[PDB]
Amino acid sequence: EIDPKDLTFLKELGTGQFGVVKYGKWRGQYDVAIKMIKEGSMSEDEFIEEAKVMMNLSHEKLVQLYGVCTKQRPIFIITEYMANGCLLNYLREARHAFQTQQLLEMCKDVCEAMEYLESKQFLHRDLAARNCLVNDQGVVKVSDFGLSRYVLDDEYTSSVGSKFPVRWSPPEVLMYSKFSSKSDIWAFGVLMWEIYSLGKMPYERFTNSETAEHIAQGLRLYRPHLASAAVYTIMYSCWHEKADERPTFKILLSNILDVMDEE
Ligand SMILES: Cc1c(NC(=O)c2ccc(N3CCCCC3)cc2)cccc1-c1cn(C)c(=O)c(Nc2ccc(C(=O)N3CCN(C)CC3)cc2)n1
Repeated sequence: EIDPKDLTFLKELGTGQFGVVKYGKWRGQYDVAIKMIKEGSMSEDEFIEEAKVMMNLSHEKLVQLYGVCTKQRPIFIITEYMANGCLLNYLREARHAFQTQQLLEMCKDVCEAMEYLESKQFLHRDLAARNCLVNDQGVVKVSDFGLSRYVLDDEYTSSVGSKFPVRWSPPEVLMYSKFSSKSDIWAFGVLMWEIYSLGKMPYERFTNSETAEHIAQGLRLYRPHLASAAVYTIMYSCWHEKADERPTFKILLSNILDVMDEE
């Protein structure tokens, strides 16, 4: 529990699923981002109880939760500050003119965070470039892991909703609501595709409906130009029709390191 007296709001960073997000200072020294939770957007009591578990989740490649302000409405979620914002927008800026080695490093950053979460049996459920952030040193970190469970918007949580992550979901999620470590694995493969295609929308010429049909037929995303045979094999391995044939994040990390050494 952070005392709100220790927080200074400085600028607005934008709006997400839970409302306004601000940049500020913690104890007059530390850069922070602060979610101001819009009343009605979150299952607040449930979040508050889980907050402890999530505060114990500490990894260099996870956006660090610093604390909460819950003795007030609206409640605050105080986190690490990531100066360069959203990985998706970051990818779409042509000026960065990324080398492929830099692209693979983004993949490795995320894979490292996901391996940690996997070892803690903790699912993200909404892994995508939009939900990764970039700090001042170009380091990519995974944001809002596990927070999907507290969203009240039916357009987001329902498979047929307009905001559901259809293009990042394996067939068994869309057809059966079968969520597992292997559904996070699938989404990671799609994230790799996002990175290597420099922020293109997956299945960019299809609707959400057509995408579901496509992956049910055993068909998959094409190799991004910038991805080698080896890089494509890795992301593709994440998209095996049988969930238990998909790799673990530990195996993926090993494969990424291999490619780094080889290419
Ligand atoms: C994270 C974030 C959001 N989005 C959400 O809050 C949200 C997203 C999904 C969601 N769902 C439900 C739960 C499961 C996942 C899906 C719920 C909430 C909105 C606005 C800012 C930040 C933000 C945060 N943090 C922790 C930051 O550090 C940060 N930093 C920024 C830094 C710079 C910019 C910026 O303005 N630019 C423009 C100039 N460029 C040079 C740099 C980037 C923006 C954000 N922004």
